Amino acid sequence: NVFQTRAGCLIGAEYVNNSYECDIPIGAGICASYQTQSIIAYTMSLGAENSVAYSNNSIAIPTNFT
Amino acid sequence: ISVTTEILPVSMTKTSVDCTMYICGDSTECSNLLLQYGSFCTQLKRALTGIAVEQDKNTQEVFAQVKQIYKTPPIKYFGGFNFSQILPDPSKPSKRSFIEDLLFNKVTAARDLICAQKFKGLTVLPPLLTDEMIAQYTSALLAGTITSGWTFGAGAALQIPFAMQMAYRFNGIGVTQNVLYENQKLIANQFNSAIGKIQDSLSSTASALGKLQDVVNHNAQALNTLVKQLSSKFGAISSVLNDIFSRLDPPEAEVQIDRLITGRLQSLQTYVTQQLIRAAEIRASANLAATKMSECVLGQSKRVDFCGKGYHLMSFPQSAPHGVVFLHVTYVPAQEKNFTTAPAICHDGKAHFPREGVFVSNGTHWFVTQRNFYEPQIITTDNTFVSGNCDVVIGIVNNTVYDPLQPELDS
Amino acid sequence: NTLVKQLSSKFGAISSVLNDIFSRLDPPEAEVQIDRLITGRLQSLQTYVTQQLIRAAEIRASANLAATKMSECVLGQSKRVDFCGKGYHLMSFPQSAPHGVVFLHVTYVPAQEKNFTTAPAICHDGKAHFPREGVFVSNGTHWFVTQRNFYEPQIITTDNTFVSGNCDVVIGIVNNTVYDPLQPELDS
Repeated sequence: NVFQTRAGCLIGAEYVNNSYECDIPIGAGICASYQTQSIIAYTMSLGAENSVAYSNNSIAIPTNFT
Repeated sequence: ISVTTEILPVSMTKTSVDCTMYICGDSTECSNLLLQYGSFCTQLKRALTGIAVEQDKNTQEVFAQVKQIYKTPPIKYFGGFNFSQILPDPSKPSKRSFIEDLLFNKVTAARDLICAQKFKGLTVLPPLLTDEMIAQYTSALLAGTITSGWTFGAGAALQIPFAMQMAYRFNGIGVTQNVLYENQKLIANQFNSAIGKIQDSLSSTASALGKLQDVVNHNAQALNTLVKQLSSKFGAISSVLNDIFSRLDPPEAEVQIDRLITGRLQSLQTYVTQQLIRAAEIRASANLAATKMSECVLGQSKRVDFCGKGYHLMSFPQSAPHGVVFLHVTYVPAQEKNFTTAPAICHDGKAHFPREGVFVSNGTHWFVTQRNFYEPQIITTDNTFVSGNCDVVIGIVNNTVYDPLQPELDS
Repeated sequence: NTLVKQLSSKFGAISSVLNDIFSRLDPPEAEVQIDRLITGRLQSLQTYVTQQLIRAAEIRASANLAATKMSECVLGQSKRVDFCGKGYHLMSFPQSAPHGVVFLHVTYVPAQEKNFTTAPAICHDGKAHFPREGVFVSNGTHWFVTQRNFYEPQIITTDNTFVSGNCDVVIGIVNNTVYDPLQPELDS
């Protein structure tokens, strides 16, 4: 296959629409890995997505330690 | 309440050099002759690759410090503080803020210089992280510090109202919470005015980003001198080698070629050494920036003149071309007044020392007050402790102490 | 290894060894080849020394950082964030390794959080009450005071609260009762 990235042209890798942690950095936010029996090039995932409940009169207090 | 700006460089520009094109051009005879000098280019490639990976390591260490990406809730009330200029703006396609846009715009037929340098074997590689990812990291850090506080730097993010967070920080610097709870509106107005002044200064002044511009200028000057070195004879007949080959016989052409090769190799060596030194300095700056990010943004620092000039309250990060910008919010006293003091109070033949504050007098009476704010109170046994008689301490004075129990005995 | 391998270069001379150069050419002419070889080898060795100096400087910086970490994290307790580990620092231990040190950091991390409703101050008898070293919480029916980093509810009293001003200036104040521990024993 052929793929056009801002770092050039990539031949031999198939582009997928998922996102994983980077294994081999190619550049411009594009990384590559060996998975599935094949080589897949993907876009980096910064991390999990979270939201915090904020209001005038709410607090969170811990009840245990490690 | 004061807001101060700090600028720190983080990374550099990644470069790659092609030996054969730079030295021998498009001549095959020089290409054949070059092999005699051994392995002089694998070392150069290794050094440049090391610098290139070092830059990405620097950026990742500085910015990637949060495991989860947070978002601010749609409601934008934070106790009167605006924050609308430093939070992401969804309208623009870059998902950036006003100050970030100003900072990026601040630092900047015919053929472009980049193409001309590329056509001689000097190329620039792209960084691993785009600007959007750095913006997302900055937004996540801002959301975490606004909503959770410093709890997200040591575990899970626990929500807390902004006013109570400010009260905790005031307690940290050494002032009680009632000051904030009674001057919330004034503090919010001061913060908004300071942010507006920062806006005006950024929009007007164009010389506050010197360090990143100096980095860019140094890189440009190094490339310029490397390119200019190609047009010097080094003691030969001419710089152009085809004329040397055509004009005169091989016996002296070999000497001329050797002179040119030695000169160009020496120039490349000098360039690599200067690049190594500059990269070491940039890495030191990046380490300092990472430490500052971990100490001033994810917590409160007691160190003096580290996270701002004054008493530190908190800080905010923003991105910049090849660098980071810190907005420090700090506390400074004003409108001071003179008073008369004593070290202890001798009452009932016993010495009395304050528990938290200091003793003051306004001319006739005596009070106890906190250190960083004028708030007098009557000297009682609840805010005083006794140790020994009053004939040893130098400078003790006479007064009376109030006991909150005897009034209740008779009433 | 690369310094050793550089010895096979010719640097434009007729051979990579000296004895054959001295055993094939007259003294008037061998000088140019000897000069070329000597200059090349000197340049290689100088480059090696310079790179060694730079690497030594970096190692010195790392050693200074390790010394500071040993001074603060091990011999004492550090309040710096993310310096002696992730979390709240408790203590640390050193161990040795070939050309390096290994630090084991023992730290404290909260877990098992729970939601609560809070107010900044309590209005009682026309006066505002603020916590001393805690925070006000409520479980939907009653009110308590608890420490920040652990759950330990307690009854609001005079001993753990202080008063300043009226209750018509603080935003978010609520009405409740503050228990006086002097009258009940006085009236008994």
